[PDB]
Amino acid sequence: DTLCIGYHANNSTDTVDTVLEKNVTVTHSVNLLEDKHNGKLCKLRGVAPLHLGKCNIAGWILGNPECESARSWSYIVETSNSDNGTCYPGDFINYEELREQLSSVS
Amino acid sequence: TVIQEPAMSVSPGGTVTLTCAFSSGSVTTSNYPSWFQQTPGQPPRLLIYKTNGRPTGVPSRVSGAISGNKAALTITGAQAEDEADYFCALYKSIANIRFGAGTPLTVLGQP
Amino acid sequence: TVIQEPAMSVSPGGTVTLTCAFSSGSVTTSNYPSWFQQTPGQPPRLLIYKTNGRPTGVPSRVSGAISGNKAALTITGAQAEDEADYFCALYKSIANIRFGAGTPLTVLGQP
Amino acid sequence: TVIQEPAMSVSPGGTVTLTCAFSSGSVTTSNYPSWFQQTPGQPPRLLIYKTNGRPTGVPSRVSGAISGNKAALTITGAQAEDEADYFCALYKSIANIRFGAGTPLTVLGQP
Amino acid sequence: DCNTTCQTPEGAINTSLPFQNVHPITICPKYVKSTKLRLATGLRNVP
Amino acid sequence: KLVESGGGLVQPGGSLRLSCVGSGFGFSYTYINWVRQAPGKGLEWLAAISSSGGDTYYAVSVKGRFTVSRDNSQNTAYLQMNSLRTEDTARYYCATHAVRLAVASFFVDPMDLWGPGVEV
Amino acid sequence: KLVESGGGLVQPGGSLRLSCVGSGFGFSYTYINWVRQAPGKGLEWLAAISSSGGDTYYAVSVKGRFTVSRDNSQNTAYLQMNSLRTEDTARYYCATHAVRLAVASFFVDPMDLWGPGVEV
Amino acid sequence: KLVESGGGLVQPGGSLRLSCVGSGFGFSYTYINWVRQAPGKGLEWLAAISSSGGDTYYAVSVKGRFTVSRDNSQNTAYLQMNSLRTEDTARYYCATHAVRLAVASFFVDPMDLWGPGVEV
Amino acid sequence: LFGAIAGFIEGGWTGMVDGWYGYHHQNEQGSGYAADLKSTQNAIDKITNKVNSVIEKMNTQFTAVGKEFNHLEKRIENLNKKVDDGFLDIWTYNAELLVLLENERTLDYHDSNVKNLYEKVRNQLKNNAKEIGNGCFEFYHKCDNTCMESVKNGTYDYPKYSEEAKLNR
Amino acid sequence: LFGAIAGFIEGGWTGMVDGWYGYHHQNEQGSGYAADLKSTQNAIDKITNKVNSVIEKMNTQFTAVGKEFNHLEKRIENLNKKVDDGFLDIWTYNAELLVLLENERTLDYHDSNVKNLYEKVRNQLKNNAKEIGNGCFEFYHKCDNTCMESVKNGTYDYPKYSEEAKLNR
Amino acid sequence: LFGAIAGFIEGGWTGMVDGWYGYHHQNEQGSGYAADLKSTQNAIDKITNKVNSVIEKMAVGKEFNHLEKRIENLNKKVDDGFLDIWTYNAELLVLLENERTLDYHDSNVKNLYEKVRNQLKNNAKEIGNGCFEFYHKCDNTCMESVKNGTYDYPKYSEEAKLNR
Repeated sequence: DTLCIGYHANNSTDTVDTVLEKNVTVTHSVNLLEDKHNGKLCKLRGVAPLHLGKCNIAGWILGNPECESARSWSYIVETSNSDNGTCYPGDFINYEELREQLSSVS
Repeated sequence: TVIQEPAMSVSPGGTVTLTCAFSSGSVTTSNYPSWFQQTPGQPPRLLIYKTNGRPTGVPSRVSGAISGNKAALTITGAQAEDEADYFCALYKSIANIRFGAGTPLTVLGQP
Repeated sequence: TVIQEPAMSVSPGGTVTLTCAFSSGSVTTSNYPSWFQQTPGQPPRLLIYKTNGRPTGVPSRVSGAISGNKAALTITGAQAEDEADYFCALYKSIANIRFGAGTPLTVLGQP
Repeated sequence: TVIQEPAMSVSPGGTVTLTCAFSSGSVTTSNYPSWFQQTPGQPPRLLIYKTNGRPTGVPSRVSGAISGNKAALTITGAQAEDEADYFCALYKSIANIRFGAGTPLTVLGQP
Repeated sequence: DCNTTCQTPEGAINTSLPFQNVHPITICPKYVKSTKLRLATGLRNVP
Repeated sequence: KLVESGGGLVQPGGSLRLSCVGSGFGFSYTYINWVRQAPGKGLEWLAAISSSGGDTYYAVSVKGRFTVSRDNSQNTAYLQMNSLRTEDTARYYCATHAVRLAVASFFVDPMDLWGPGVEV
Repeated sequence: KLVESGGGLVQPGGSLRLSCVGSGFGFSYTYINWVRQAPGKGLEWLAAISSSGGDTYYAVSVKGRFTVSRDNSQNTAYLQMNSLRTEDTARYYCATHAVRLAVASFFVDPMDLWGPGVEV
Repeated sequence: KLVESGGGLVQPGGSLRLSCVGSGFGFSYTYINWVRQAPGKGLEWLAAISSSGGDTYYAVSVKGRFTVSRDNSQNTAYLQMNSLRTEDTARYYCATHAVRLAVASFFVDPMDLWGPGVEV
Repeated sequence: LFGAIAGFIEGGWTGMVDGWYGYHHQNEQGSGYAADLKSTQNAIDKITNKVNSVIEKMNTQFTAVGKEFNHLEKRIENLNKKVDDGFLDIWTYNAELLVLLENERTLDYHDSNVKNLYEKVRNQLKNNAKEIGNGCFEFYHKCDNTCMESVKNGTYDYPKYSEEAKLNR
Repeated sequence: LFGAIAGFIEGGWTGMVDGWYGYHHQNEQGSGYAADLKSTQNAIDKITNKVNSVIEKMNTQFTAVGKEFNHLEKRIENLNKKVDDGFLDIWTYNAELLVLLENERTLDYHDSNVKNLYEKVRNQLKNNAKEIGNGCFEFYHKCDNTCMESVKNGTYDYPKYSEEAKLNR
Repeated sequence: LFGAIAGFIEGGWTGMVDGWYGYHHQNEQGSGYAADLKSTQNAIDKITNKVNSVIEKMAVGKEFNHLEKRIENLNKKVDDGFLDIWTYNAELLVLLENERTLDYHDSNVKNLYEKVRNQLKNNAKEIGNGCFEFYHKCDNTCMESVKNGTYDYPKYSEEAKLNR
């Protein structure tokens, strides 16, 4: 008649790193790091975002002819090809200040 | 294998005990008995896990224990919505879960 | 209870020893003897704690130890400002601290 | 003291074993044999440490082990660049490292 | 139409975990240059 | 919730694949159980797959004919049946222990979340 | 330092409350002892209270008649005498082990810091 | 690398100091061994010094006559010989275990990095 | 490191799939595995608390992380980049160190649990059982499933079997 | 976790008010409590050093936190707010994690102290005493207060009582 | 703390220079020291990894004129905060890591002791200072076997029985 104390093992290949030893296989593990996304811009707090397709903020706020196409927005989305802004050459004074101010508007 | 009662009946407002046992052996807490309920046309609903666990959304009337060499499910205050086929799941060893035949509870008290 | 000497005297420049004992039992380091000095009309001043502890501000002349079954306080080279009532505090068991009767030390050398 | 073979010779392509032992005692893995190769007029080069260690830059042909009460160095398939003096270093106790006499290895095959 | 919290220029993040490494710009789990942060919750697997 | 797919008619000796998809309960840290219920008979536990897919456990009556696989990226569990017989006509369920984050998933975890099931 | 208050005349059977206030030695991590000295006699330990007021220790001669309380926010220690007899004529002292930050306050802590005392 | 210095002619009964300087292998975490080889005779271990200089180990035949020191800031190890005899004519080597960062340096560490050596 | 996992006990059991720690019993009524319930439940609760603490201590601030500066504010842009890089490096270092230390201590905790279970069984059996050495206990007295359930539960009756065990010793 | 506080010793002693660890002795001369002075003093010193290490490692210099900006410096104001919020979050995380880890370390240290005291007493008494199980040792030989003081100090004389214990064992 | 170093073993061996932990044996063929190779090597590897991890886990200075004191103070605040955080992190890391290392070494010594104990069983008597005296005369082969981990208990059981 025999009684033996023992522990659990399984066919798990989860590896964790320890300060003394590297690549230690453990029975169970959790991941504290997120590396996935849906690859699509969608609504924060239900509020849809402002999408300036071919315009930057300067063109939209000045009324560029190619920006005629809007009450609340969670965030503003620009694009790498948003080149339609101040059509007539000149300096937009305190432009960065205006963008920082218009970032958060209800 | 798992042996259950062929069928049992109860009167409204009463208490009913359902027993689960082995063909050869003694049911203990190490066998992790589980009690399921299945109304016809619906997926089974777990009532008791590990002889004392009550999932959230299950009334305190349903209780479990280990009576002798069997696992016992006690339902106190039988109602009209407690007529179903109760199933018992027992874990033997080396990853073997076996379900019981199923005891259909008939609550008397209808025209 | 705590038993001390009724009274004793020393000559200036000499050494004096004072004993603290029990009515029934032995005084050990687990009894945590504490030696206090009181001049009349003043709050008592702790000289020794735990038979070997000297608070910062107490001269190195004062020393404590355990002799046989008693706690011993030794003053080597007494001055004239060492005339006071010396008290002994002993811890018995289950949070009981008992003080001694007190020994009035008379340093000789007065007209 | 450390005892080695007075001299040994080998033919090219063959295997050769060199033994290192004590004058009175047994060589074990706790004595840390170390094998050194010295060509004339050059500092010695370490081949094997702790009876199996191969430093980076040493061919896998040279290997070491413990045979009986001796430490053995085996060179498999000797070339003409494996003609040198081989030394054995053994640690006795209380920080005493002793070198062997040295065995000159003469690979045959010269006109 | 994906009403969700913690948008990034790449895409939305739907997690309760404290760390992420998709993008440092967020509108949110904290950003690290960790490639793997797995916390051991079980025994050392010995067969 | 759990949603099952697949299922239908099959010849006595063909093959069929069933899938079970979950949402909202950390699929990557749960055991998945496949159970069946024949019309006129009680539930019959069929198979189980571990969190990482390394441990697959089968019943005595279906050992060698059924295979269980898991795709944690898509949050899917697959049960493939080959050499199907006439006695294997039943409703098939996928069950699991729905927890937001499981630190220890064992084979004896209770079967809380049940899918509607498919027909075979 | 320690400063006491209360005390004065009392009838043989009345009640009296003494308060002891400290500053600069972490009152919340020290035992507080209440001692008394009769004129013409020696010191007589009366009571002790823990750092959190959960442990109260009394002498056999004053057990039941006296009560000890503590208020760490105000840095005050209170001794209340009820059934005041005649033998209870004495000068009362509050004592403690004054340290900056005590990591372990025990009942056997030495009595270093003594208050000037009150009369009863 | 390991570069030695000193060495030359000496009368029987004189003294001489040899130095060994290293670069690129964490000189402060390695044992330093001094060995000799007589012309036409085998190698003979002479002395060893620890990383901090606390431990110095000599051979029986050179005990008392040789002294070993270390300067970790300059990355130098010194061997000073007094009462030099006629039999002490040999080529002298400094050896060590060259590693980037030694967590533990022991007396039985292998002699990997050897200096060209000097003559006496 | 307590010396139980990868030590007195040389390996795990793939047949015990109901818990972390447990027992294997060999009687004349049959052989079997059975995980210890109290130890496994306590370990699960403690590890869940640890994971929840790690998750719910790193949670605060809406934040925007994204400012724009023109060609005449390069110093301010460099200051912003420095702030971002510093916060990033600090948080990466903290995350790595936290994971690395918590792994060592989880593993030590499991080792301690195994060792404590073995020592608990040792103290209860006393001299009624002999230690084989592989990590197990052979009984000097024949005792059935009730005895094994008692020793697993923690209510073994030493004087009940002491007389029978003394003869076989 | 060394398994003594809430282990083979099931609870603390409220009657022991003069120290952390210690002994309770019952002989013909009378029962009593007595804390072990060496271990208690060592523990107090080490814990005091721990608290001081936590406290006197958080020294900073004179700093003014609040800065004020006009309505044309919203970006610099937001940068300042980001700096303060990041430092706040980092320091809150550090403080909470430090306390959480050091509390475990302190509790495990106290467990280790109790366990080491028990093992020290066991290894001096050897077979002159029987281990009951609750952290208690019943002597096979009658021995007085000198005996108990010797075993508390660490100077127990095994050969002095070996012959007497052999008869009663 | 496992109570082995400065615990049951009251002191180290200066005559042992080939390893951290090991054995000292006295027999009829002579006494000697010998480090335990497996445990010492494992400890060295673990400590090397520990030290490498700390190292492997781990452009400034701007100028402002007299009218940018606020941005200068902000830069100073950033630098001081990062400095303080990193000093605190380094100090705490070293302080905790040193204790973990010392406790690891204590555990190693303790485990070596209990491994030898479990091998020997009742064939040897614990002196108490940290050593074992053999009830049976056994030579250098016996000592090498007990050091390796392949001691043959039934070989010497009968001989040790009548000496006990």
